[PDB]
Amino acid sequence: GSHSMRYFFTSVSRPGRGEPRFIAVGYVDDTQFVRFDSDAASQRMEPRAPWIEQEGPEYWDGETRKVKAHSQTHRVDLGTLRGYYNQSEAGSHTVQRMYGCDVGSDWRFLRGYHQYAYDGKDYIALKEDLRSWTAADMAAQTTKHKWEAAHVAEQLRAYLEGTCVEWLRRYLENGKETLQRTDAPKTHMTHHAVSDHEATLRCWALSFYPAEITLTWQRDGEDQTQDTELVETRPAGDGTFQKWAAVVVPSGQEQRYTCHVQHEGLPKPLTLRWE
Amino acid sequence: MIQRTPKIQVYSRHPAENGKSNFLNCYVSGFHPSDIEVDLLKNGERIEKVEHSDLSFSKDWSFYLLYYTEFTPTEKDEYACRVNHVTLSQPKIVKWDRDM
Amino acid sequence: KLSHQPVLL
Repeated sequence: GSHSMRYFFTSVSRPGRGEPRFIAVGYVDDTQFVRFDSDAASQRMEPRAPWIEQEGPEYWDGETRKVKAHSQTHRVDLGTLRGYYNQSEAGSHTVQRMYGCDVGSDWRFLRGYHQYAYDGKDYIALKEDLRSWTAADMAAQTTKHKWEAAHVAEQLRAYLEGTCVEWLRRYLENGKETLQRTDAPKTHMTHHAVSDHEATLRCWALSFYPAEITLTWQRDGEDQTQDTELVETRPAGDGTFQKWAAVVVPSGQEQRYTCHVQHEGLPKPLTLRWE
Repeated sequence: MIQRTPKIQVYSRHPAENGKSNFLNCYVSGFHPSDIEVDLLKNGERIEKVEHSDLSFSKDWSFYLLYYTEFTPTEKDEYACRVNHVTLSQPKIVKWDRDM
Repeated sequence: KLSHQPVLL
């Protein structure tokens, strides 16, 4: 299947409480493998997955230097955006950055990303062609004009199509036992009487990896969305994921309903029916 | 400034079985900004041995965190997740429902 | 691996 590597940076200003908080995490697919926290004691990039711990001191030194450089630039970015938006020094504000790359089942480059948000809304984002920018508003046009005149996108194209792909491949190989595994969901259905009139059917998918999954209800073989509820896919805490979907049905008609489970670890989609 | 209120799910790592050691999870997601207070409760009281994941966020920029603790469920003990965030006028408590 | 590119808003 396809894979991705992504880094997520969160920078939060703390007026009167010293330097801004800075947190960086790195993911391969749905597995976190590194973190950095400006408030932690070590002041180093740290491992968060077993397979990355085999990297030697030059790796950790290099990643620590780069993540501190990212932190220094975000410190200034907060002050820069406060000016663009004519905001006071009194309030707390949040800058987010995400970048990384997707590859196909042949592990060749598919898509690259490099984008920013300010206080929860888009600020600027590299477009899919890796040559141009989407400025979310008038303030972000300033950044876009600067980045265009400096050909910033061309240097990022090289990282997203080169280093990012190459090291995603290296991680996928070094972590093959866990990153290349496909844990199919374990499934079951529960039934609860809400009254003497209607019943809730709940279709469960447990201990699956990766997170991507589709649970759908059908009645008489036709897709059914009315009277259904679907929760967000959620982490089990052991590296796997969980999800459920429910439908409320008239009592005596449970046998008309089927839950359908699609996941990359299934050789064929599953169809569950009550009892 | 986009504010988004947390979605909250409370659940165990493995199917719950009375007397069997397990993990209690409180997953908070879809919220903005990132400052958030999350406690796990046993019969209304705050559990102290609670860990949480590193702050991360989704495609729409909203944050998510997993808080978790080891526990051994029984028949009569009640567990819950208490969450405070700037979008809430008061802390929100979500009880653990094993019977789902 | 992180990028080393200098990017400032």
